[PDB]
Amino acid sequence: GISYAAQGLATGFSTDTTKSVFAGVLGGKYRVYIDQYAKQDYFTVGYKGPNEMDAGIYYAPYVALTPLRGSDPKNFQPVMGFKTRYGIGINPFAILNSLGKNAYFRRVYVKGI
Amino acid sequence: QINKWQTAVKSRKLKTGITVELAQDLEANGFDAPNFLEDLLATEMADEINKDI
Amino acid sequence: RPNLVALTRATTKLIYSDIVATQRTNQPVAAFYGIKYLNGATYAGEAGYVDREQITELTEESKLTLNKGDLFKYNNIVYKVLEDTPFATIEESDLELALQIAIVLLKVRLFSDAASTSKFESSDSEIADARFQINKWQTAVKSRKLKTGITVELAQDLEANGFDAPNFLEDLLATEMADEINKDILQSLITVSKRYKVTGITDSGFIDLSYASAPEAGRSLYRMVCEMVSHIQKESTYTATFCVASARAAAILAASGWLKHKPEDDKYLSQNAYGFLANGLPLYCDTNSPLDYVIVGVVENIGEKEIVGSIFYAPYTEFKVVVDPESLQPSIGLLVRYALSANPYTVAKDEKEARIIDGGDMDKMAGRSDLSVLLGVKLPK
Repeated sequence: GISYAAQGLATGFSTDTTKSVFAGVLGGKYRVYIDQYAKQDYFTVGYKGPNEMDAGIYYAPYVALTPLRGSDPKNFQPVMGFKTRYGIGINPFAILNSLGKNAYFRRVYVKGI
Repeated sequence: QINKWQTAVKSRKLKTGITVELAQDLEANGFDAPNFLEDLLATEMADEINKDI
Repeated sequence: RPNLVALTRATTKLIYSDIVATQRTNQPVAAFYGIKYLNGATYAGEAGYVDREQITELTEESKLTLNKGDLFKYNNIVYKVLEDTPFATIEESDLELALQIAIVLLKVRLFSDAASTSKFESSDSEIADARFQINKWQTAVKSRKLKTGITVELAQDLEANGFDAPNFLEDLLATEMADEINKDILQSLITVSKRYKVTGITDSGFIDLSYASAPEAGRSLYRMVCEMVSHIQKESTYTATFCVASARAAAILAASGWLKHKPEDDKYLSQNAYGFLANGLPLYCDTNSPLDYVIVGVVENIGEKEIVGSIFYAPYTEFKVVVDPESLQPSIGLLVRYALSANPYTVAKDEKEARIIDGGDMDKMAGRSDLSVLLGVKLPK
């Protein structure tokens, strides 16, 4: 169970599901996350150093989870919502210079499951 | 002689301080944006008033 | 970096910082902001526009079907009809002029859509849209660097001059840097400025005061320059705030009574100004460009922010001086970097185009300022 199903939540009859983070560590080596929107069936292996400049991929959460509020008088109903302004990027390896080129990650399609 | 008369107060409204995606840009420029925007908007208002005169 | 800040203070004071708008960055790129509107008069509300559409375009065949109380619009300006058949007595064939005549003779009346509060609130009428949009774009901070503080025997010379030399040389190096920067600013300004054109270019050709044309007094240029200011007033909600010209173009040419040599050096005039004109505007001079041109345009602010300009400048500090003893020569290197750009929205319909262009790409921004114009000038060399 090194890749965790959060078995204690199962044991307790879904005390949570926590379906948002890396499950655990495969082989005791790779932290494993679930692509909850996978289109076919696959895996990708990637590297991440301790240095933020050694990820190969960057996510920079400027303005995170900022709420909106309002009301629409036509039916006098509430307005509520969220916005973010994060931006992304990769080790340049020269989007046009990203496709199929970034050495930090290797993607394999899986069949036969 | 001194004359007097009464004239109705007329008005002009603007809905111009657009915020939304614009809010996000204004936030990016949040250093100045709150008051900057009101002064900018005031400026356009002043222009129309002056032109009316 | 206080040492660089001190150099910044002692170096940016030497450039034409006010012929462009100044913003600042703290990023490798500078986020610049600016304001633009594409057509100026009255309200910009939908209700306004709709009523205008619903009354008339004032065509020549319709101008006389109008009667007392009617509205019409022309070139987006709404006018009310005073008494019947406006223009019945105006023989002028150019409708725009006929309109100007009609306004003066009170056949028509400049019309205001201002109304009671109740009109607006009761009908749930539309509201004025914005006249100007505020744009943002970013460009890379670019730089120049010098190896010019030469030392070796030069150190010995500097030691001989050691009472001043340490600072003197850095100040001197900063000065030549400032000079090239100022010139760089002018190249960008020159490039972006729209070509002033009237009836096929400034009275059907670039102004020419050459021997074969009009080696007069320089008066005809002064007149044209003043008209360049008018152009700015026509096209934008600002009066010119500065002017720059070469010696042969105007800095000297207009010095026949329509140019002042800085009679006063501290009021409404920068320290870097060559002088100012009889029609105002601090006057600057390039002295380098083969063009021998004149530029008229506007820098303007909302509170502390120089939001309006054709060109925007945004320096990036954290004016670095480095001493490197190559072999026998501890020379001084000087590095200065800044963003400098034109508002890219003057060449874009919307963000999809703005997002694939660069305000720092002067091959696209050329002639697209709208906050400045340039007069090409032929001269009696």
